[PDB]
Amino acid sequence: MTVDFLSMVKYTPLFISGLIMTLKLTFLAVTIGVLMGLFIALMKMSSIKPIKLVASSYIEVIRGTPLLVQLLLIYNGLMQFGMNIPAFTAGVSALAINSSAYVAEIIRAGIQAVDPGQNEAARSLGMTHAMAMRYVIIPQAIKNILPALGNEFIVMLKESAIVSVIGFADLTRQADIIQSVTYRYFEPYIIIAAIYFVMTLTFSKLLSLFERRL
Amino acid sequence: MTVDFLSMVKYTPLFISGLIMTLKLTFLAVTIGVLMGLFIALMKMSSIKPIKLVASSYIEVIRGTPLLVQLLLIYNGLMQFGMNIPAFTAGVSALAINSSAYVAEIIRAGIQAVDPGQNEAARSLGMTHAMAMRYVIIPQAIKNILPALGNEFIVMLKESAIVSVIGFADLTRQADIIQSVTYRYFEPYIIIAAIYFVMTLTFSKLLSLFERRLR
Amino acid sequence: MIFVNDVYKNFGSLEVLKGVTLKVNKGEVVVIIGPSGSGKSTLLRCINLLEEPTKGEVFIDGVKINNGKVNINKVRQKVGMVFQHFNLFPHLTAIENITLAPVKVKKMNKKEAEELAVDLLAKVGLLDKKDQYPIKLSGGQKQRLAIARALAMQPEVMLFDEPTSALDPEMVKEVLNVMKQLANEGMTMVVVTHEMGFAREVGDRVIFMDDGVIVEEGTPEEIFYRAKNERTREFLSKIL
Amino acid sequence: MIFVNDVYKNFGSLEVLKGVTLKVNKGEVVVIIGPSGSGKSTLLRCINLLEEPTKGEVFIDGVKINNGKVNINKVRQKVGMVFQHFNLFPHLTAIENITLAPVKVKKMNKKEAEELAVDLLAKVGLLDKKDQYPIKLSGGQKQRLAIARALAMQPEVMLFDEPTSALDPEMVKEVLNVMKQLANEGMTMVVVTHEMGFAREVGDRVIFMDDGVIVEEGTPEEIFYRAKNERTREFLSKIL
Ligand SMILES: Nc1ncnc2c1ncn2[C@@H]1O[C@H](COP(=O)(O)OP(=O)(O)OP(=O)(O)O)[C@@H](O)[C@H]1O
Ligand SMILES: Nc1ncnc2c1ncn2[C@@H]1O[C@H](COP(=O)(O)OP(=O)(O)OP(=O)(O)O)[C@@H](O)[C@H]1O
Repeated sequence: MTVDFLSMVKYTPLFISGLIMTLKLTFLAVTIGVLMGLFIALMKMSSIKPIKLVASSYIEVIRGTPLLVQLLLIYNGLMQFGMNIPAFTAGVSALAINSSAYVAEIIRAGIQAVDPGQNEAARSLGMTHAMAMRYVIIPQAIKNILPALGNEFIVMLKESAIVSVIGFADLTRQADIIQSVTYRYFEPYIIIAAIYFVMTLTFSKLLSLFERRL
Repeated sequence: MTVDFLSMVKYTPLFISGLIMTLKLTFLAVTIGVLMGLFIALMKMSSIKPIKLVASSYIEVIRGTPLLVQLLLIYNGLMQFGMNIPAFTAGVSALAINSSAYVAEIIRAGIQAVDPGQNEAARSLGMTHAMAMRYVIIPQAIKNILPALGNEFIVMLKESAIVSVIGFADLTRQADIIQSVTYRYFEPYIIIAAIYFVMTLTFSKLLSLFERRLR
Repeated sequence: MIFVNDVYKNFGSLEVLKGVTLKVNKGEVVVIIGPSGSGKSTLLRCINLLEEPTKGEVFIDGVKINNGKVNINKVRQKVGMVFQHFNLFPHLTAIENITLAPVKVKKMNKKEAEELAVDLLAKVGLLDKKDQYPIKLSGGQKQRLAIARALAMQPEVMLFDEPTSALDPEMVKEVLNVMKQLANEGMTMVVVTHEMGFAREVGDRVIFMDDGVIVEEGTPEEIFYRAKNERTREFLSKIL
Repeated sequence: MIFVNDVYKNFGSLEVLKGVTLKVNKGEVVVIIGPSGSGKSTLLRCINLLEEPTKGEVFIDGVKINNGKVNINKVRQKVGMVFQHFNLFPHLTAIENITLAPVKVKKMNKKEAEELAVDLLAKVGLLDKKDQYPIKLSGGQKQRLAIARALAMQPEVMLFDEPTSALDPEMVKEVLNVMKQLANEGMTMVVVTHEMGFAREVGDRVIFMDDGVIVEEGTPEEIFYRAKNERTREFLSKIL
C-alpha cells in the first residue's frame, strides 16, 4: 500500500527474537573463529615447513573466497553425502571458518606490529626466542590484537545477516516472516537495518572506548 | 552419491557465463560507486553544516549496515510501491551504494594520509587552500587512493555473489542451476569457489604490481 | 616589523606558550634557543600564523594578522618559512619546486620564473641538480633547495624552524653556511636552533626560552658568556 | 676477545661492508666514526651477530660465532648492546626492565636481582625512578636505564650503537658521562658515535670509516690532530 510503521509495532517480539538470534549466532561463530584462528596462526609459525604451508593456503583460500559460497558449500554441498546440518550450525561453521582466517592474520599482524627493537633488546640480553616472545613481544602484541578482534566481531554481525538466506530465524529473516502477514517489505527492513546500525554504533562505542584504555 | 567432478565438465559454458555475469555486475557497480563516493566525499568537505552532516550520516549508515539488508531493501522493499526493478539493476544499485561509502572514506583517508607538512610548505609560500590542493596535495593523495580503490573492487567481487539469492544469474547462481539437473551441489560449488579464488589471485597480483609502479 | 604581543597557546590541556612578547626589526638575525618543550617552534610559528594564539596578538608591519579581518596568504607572501623537515614537493623537480608559488601566486611569467630559479639554484649551489627530483637529493641538498624555493617568493623575513636538526653532521655546515650568507646580505631572520655556532657567528640577538616563556635574552656574547638567569646558565651548562 | 675478520655485508643490491677487520682486546675503548652510510653500525652489529656477515667471520673470545655451530644466546650474555633508540620494555617498570633478563637467563635470586637493579639504578642515578614505567622517563633517563639494564647481565664488552643521537642536546651530557664512567672503571667498549668529545676524552682507539671500509685509524690525537688520510681530514673539517 503506502507506508505504515505504526502497524509494525505489534511485531516487536519477532524482531527481538531475530536480534537475539543474530547475537547468539555471531557470539558463538566469533568465539570459535577466534580459537580456530589462534590455532591456524601457530601453524604458520611452526618450523615444520609443511604445516606453515597449509595454514598459509587455508588462510589464503578462505579470505580470497566469498562467505556466501562457503555458506552454501557446507549447507547445500554437504546434502548429497547424506548430511542434513541445521541452518544454525551451517552458519556458525561458515562464520567460525571465515572468522578463523581473518583472526589468524590479525594475530600475525599484531606481532609484526610490535617494534622489531623490542625483540633485539631481548635477544641481545641473552633471552631466547621463546623467552623474548613470552615476556616481551607477546604481552605487547596482545594490545595490538584485541582492538582488531573486537572490530572483527563488529563486522561479523553485519556478516551474519547472510545466513538468513538459508532460512535461519535471524534479524534479517524476520522481514520475510513479517511481510507474509502484512505484504510489507520496506518498513520491516528499515527497522531491521536501523537495528543493525544501532548494534554497530554501540559495539563501536565500546570497542573504541576499550581501545583508548590501552 | 560420491564425488564426481568429471561430470561437471560439460557445464563449462554455464560457469563461463556465470563469471562473465559476476564481472559485468561488479564492474558496473564499482564504476558507479566510485563516482558516487567521490561525490559523497566533496559533501563531507563542504563548509555548509547541513550537507556535511548528511554525507556523514549516509556514510555512517551504509557502512554500519549489512549489504544483504541493502540488497533486499531495494528489491523486496520497493515492490509495495509498484516498483519492479530487475535483479541486475537491484544488485548494481546495492553494490554501487555500498561501494560508494567505502570510496568516500578511502578518498578522505588518502588525503589525510599525505603529510601535513606538504600543506604547510605550500600555504607558507602564499598558496591558497585551493592552489595547495590542486598543485601539491591531491596529486599525492591519488597515489594513496588508486591502490585502495582497486583493493575495493576486489572486495566488490566477493561481495557480488550475494545477488544470487535474488535470483540473478551470477557465478554463484550457477550451482543451483546445475544441481537442478545433477542433484550435485558440492562439485559445482568447489568449482565456483575455485573460480572466485583464481579471480582474486589474478587481480590482487596486478593490484600490487600497479602499486610498485606508482610507489 | 614583526611584533608578537603577549601571546599564549594551548593544545588541549597542554600549555605551550604562557605569555610571550617578541619584536624584531628589519635586518636583525634573532636566534631562539632553549630546552625541548620550551615553546621555541610554536612561538616561531605564530609569526606567519601557522599557529593560532589562544590569546594575544601578532602585528607584522604594524597590522594585526590574527583578527580574521586580513588576507593571510598575502601575509605569507612576505614571510618565509624553512622547515625542520624539508617538506619539499616530491612529485615536482628542483626547478618546479621553486617556480610553483611565484607562477601561481604572483602570476609570474614562466620564462622569468625559470630564470629566477636557475639564479637561486646557483646561489645555493644546486645548479647541476635542477632537473632531478627531491628524492635523489642529500638531506643537505634538500634543505638548501628548500631555502631556494622560499627565497623565490622574495620575503622580507625568513623563519627557520630547526633547519639543521634532521641532518647528518657532515651535512650541517653547508645549510648553516647558506643561512649565514643570507644574514650577511641583510636578510631579516628568525631562527630556532640547536646550533649555537650560528648565533655566535651572525646572530644579532639571542632569545632563551624555557617552559613556555622567554626567560632571558641579549646579544650572543651576553648570553653565551655572561648569562644572568639561573635557568639560562643551567641550560647552557648542559649544551656548551 | 673480539675479532671481526674481513667481513662483508649486503642488504640486497646494497653493499654496506666491503671487507672490514676489527680486533678489540680487554680494556680498550674503541670509537668508530664516519659519514652516514659508511658502514659503522653494521660493523658494530656484526659483533654479536645482530647482523650476519655476507662473508668473513667473527670470533668472540677466540671462538667463531657465525658458523651456525654456536649458541648465540650464550654469546649475547657476554656482549652487551645499547641502542640508539632506547628499546626499553614499555610494560615493565624500571627495575622490572633491569631484573628481567638476569632472573630468566641466569636464573638469579629475586632478592639478589633486586639489589643488583637497585645498585645499578643508583649507579646511573635513576634510583627515585625504579618503579616508574619506561614512559614517565625523559629520553636521557631512558638511555641511562637501558644502560643499567645491560650492565645487570654483567657483559665483558658493551656495544654502543649511537646511544646519544636520538637525544635532545640538553640530554646528551648525562648519558655520555655514564659512558665515560664505565670506560674509567675499565669496561671494554666499542662505540659508534657522532660525539667527538667522547672519542677525544675517553677513546683509546679511533676508527674512521667511509664507504663500507676502514680508511684510517689510530689514537684519538693521531686521528683528531695528525690525520694522514685525505678522506679523514675532509670528514673532520665538516664536523669539527
Ligand atoms: N601541531 C601540534 N599540535 C599540538 N601540540 C604540538 C604541536 N606541535 C608541537 N606541539 C607540542 O608543543 C609543545 C612545545 O613544543 P615546540 O616544538 O613548540 O617547542 P620546543 O619543544 O621548545 O621546540 P622543539 O621541540 O622544536 O625543540 C610540545 O609539548 C609539543 O608536543
Ligand atoms: N638495509 C639496511 N638495514 C640496516 N641498516 C642499513 C641498511 N642499509 C644501510 N644501512 C645503514 O648502514 C649504516 C652503517 O652505519 P653508518 O653510521 O655509516 O650510517 P648513518 O646513516 O650515519 O647511520 P648511523 O650514524 O645511525 O649509524 C647504518 O648506520 C645503517 O643506517
